[PDB]
Amino acid sequence: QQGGEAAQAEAWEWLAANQLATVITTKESSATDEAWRLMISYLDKYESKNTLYHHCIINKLL
Amino acid sequence: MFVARSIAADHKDLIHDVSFDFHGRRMATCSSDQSVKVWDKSENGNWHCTASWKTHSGSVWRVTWAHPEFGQVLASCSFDRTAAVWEEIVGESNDKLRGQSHWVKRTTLVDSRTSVTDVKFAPKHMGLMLATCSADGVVRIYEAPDVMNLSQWSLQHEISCKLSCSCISWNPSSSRAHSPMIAVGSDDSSPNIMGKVQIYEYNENTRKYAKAETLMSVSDPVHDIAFAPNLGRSFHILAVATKDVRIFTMKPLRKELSSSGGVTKFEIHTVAQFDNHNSQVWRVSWNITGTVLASSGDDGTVRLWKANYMDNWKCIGVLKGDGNPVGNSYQGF
Amino acid sequence: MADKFAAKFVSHKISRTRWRPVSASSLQQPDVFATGSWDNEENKVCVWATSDFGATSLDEEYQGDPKQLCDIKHPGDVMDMQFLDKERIVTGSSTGTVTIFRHHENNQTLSVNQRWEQAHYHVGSNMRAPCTAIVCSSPEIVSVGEDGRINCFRAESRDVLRTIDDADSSTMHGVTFLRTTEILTVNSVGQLKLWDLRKQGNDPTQIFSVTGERVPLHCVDRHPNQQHVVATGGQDGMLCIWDVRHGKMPMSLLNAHEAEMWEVHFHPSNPDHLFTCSEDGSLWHWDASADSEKPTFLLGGRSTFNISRSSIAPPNANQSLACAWLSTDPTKGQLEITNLLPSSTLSVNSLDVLGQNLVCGTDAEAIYVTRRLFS
Repeated sequence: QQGGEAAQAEAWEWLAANQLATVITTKESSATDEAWRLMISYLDKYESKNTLYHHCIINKLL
Repeated sequence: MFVARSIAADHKDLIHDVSFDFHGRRMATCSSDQSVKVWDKSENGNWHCTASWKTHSGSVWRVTWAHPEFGQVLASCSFDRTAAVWEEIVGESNDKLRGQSHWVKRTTLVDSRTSVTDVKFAPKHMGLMLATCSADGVVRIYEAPDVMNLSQWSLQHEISCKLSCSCISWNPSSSRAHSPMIAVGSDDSSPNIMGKVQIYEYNENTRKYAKAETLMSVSDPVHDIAFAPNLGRSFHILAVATKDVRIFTMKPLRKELSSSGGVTKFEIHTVAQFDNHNSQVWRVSWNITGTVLASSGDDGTVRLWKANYMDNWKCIGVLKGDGNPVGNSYQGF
Repeated sequence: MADKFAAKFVSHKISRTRWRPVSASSLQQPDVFATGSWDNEENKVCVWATSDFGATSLDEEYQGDPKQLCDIKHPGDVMDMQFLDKERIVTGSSTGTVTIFRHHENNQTLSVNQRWEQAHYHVGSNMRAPCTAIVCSSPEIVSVGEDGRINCFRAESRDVLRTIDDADSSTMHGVTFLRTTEILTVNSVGQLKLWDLRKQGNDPTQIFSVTGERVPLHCVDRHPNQQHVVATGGQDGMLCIWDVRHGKMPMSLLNAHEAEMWEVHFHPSNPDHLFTCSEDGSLWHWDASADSEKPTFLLGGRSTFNISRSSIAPPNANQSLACAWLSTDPTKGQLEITNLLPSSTLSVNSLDVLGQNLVCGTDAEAIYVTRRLFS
């Protein structure tokens, strides 16, 4: 989020290693949307009944 | 040169709008008859009642078509607190056979409990969204992810637009260095309130719409609001319809260097203001090239305004639905 | 040089080649294509596949190959065969029968759908006749023949929907769209005739012939730079160009040859280059302008006697140049047709050009193709 073109270009190197390809992107794939959908997927698969990890990321954000 | 009849279609009620194909030949009438009538201009041109099916409850004010890359899909609004979505799907493989057609509600956005004052799809360059506004002062912003995945609709965004929403407008945008904006004309009545029209932008780093502007000047319930088609036009213009006619030019004078977004520095001129309709002006309709504007009001007349080589503006047509307009006209200085 | 050809000795005679369509609008070579027999082993229609474009195809002989897929045999020669849509096929029979298939590319078969068993015929002898030209704009279908009848059909019917008969009809050579529902032909009298699909009657709808050596015009086509201006070729060797949708007038009378223009066809990637095929014993690529001062496709080919690739350009400072198009008075000169003969070739009866790509099947028992028409 703080970086830019070099950041997203490098980040794709490990986004591919995390293997996300499904779902159409608009106006070409952007690492931002890539990470957002990645985290959403991590959520919807591993779902704790108490928003534990919601809290975790929120607190790192703060 | 087509003489006018008062004879109307079999709609036993007020006819609200008619929507035409963004690729041609196809039209449809929406009315208070609650039945949506799809007409098709034949090769001879004869348009006949090719389809008619119920779509809503209450007065179905507006039908909006979407380009077939959206699918052959349509939105519609009525007194049902919701917005209905129909794509026409047919059977079989169209090679030299034409099977049976069928109207499909992909979705209907419940839109909380608020009456959809306006609703329409989203522009190409920003992905495929759709916007709904209501007299709640709240604008809901729904999303369909994938191409075969149409029926599903998730409120991607919402913009709270102070007074009750009446008329909405998308900003044309086709540059990555440009941003999508929305103008909102309010039909609430408050002479006190200036800026009855509110303007929001997508600041991309914030990932979010902020208020770009208001028209601190406007205290008149806005009938309709209409961006001028501006994509090669290096600034923007706005047509604003109430009892009078407002035309504004918005030029990026400062685009910021490290503080862009929130508000960006634009000169706004009231480059035109007219009461020539001599009555309340309901709608202004743009030419798709963004060079022509039509204007109608209660007197059932339409005045037709263009820009010159000084870009200033003249009425080049005056069309009467309460009478018979006169012929040609041309002039210079 | 001009991108030499791949020649595949197919050991087969060719009459009709027509791209397998996908309608709408796209640039690729239809890899799939249906072929009507000149005489392959019998008269038949075969399915054939071509490794499109120099990209992903420089192999399977030298520069690609078409391959036989299946075939089904057909009474009466396939003089003409046009496609209603992606896989519905309409061919004329020398038996005077209109034949429509639905192709099965996956099953590699052709389905015998619809037959108008009845067609153009001779009177006073009670003999059958083939069809001169089929016209396919989906799904409306037009047929025209030697005797001069008019055969108007909606798709999918085994009985005549209409045959316009006249107190005046003649032999017909070539047809073309003028508009969506307007049609022109060149005839065997030196006759330019017009019709509208909706309005017809008795005796030809419109008839034309004028000064300028009216000769039996054999081939007509609408330009790859515009349709309502068309070009026709006939006996005299002069090409006649016209602008219509209800009235004729000459763009040009180009003295492009001294003898019959049997068939002419149009360059897609170059809306101003042409090709001509002729069973006078030759086949020419036609090019704008003349002279060897520009790359000569006037004597190009013929194995030896080759000449092309000459150029010079004025910088427009103190230099001036003028050409023929800038004159509007009729009777222009030759415009660069080159006949080509690799080592030996027989009657080439079908050819196709898509972009700068070209295919052609022949009576030379082989196929000739090029990726590029120039260099």
